[PDB]
Parts: sequence; structure tokens; C-alpha cells
Amino acid sequence: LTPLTEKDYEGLKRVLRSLQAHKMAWPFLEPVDPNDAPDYYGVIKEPMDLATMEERVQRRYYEKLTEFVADMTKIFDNCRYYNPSDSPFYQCAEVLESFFVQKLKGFKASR
Ligand SMILES: CN1CCC[C@@H](Nc2cnn(C)c(=O)c2Cl)C1
Repeated sequence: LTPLTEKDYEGLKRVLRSLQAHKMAWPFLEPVDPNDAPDYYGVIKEPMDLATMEERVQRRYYEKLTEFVADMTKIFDNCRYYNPSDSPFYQCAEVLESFFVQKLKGFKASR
């Protein structure tokens, strides 16, 4: 639609910080450690995590909201692809994605 403004970036920071404070965000705060899953980086071609997104927000990496949403969606898509549906990581991804949608709707409403 329209490119992100400085005021949009304040809203992105608020959304990201809300995700980072969520109780079920613990699997996604930092990159997957190869010890957590030895074949992870051979299976997942574009890893993503919230610390990486935080660095990108601080550097003003994102020009459009769709790019920020795409990175967030990678976090959850990676998790559901690698893990079976009974895994605690998978369950966390389901909870946090629905929370992100709720926060995303609020962000778009405030624009
Ligand atoms: C660093 N941090 C430590 C706790 C959990 C881990 N997150 C994982 C680990 N393994 N797998 C398979 C995953 O999908 C995720 Cl999100 C990342």
C-alpha cells in the first residue's frame, strides 16, 4: 500500500517488544542453536528469530509492512515445518502467531 514512516516504526517497535515479552515467545527470542536440533540449518533454508527482526527494525531495514510481516511469518512457518504438531515449539508457534495477528490488526488500525 504505502511505505513505512518514522511513526510506523514506533508501532513496529511496540509490536516487536510485545512479542518478546510473551510467555510463549521463549523458543523464538534468539536463533535456533545447532545443539537444539543438529539438522536444523540443513532443513530450514531461511532461519528467522525475534532478535534478528529487532536488529532489522533498529537499522530501519523494512520499507514496507509486508516485509516485516513476511519475516515474522517465517519464524512460525519454519517452526511448523521442522517440528511435528505435538512438539512444544509447534504449540508455542500457534499461540504466538495468533497473538501477532491480534497485535498486527491493532497496528494497522492505528496507521
Ligand atoms: C535459542 N533458543 C533456545 C531455546 C529454544 C530454541 N528454539 C528452537 C529449538 N529447536 N527447534 C527445533 C525449534 O524449532 C526452535 Cl523454535 C532457541
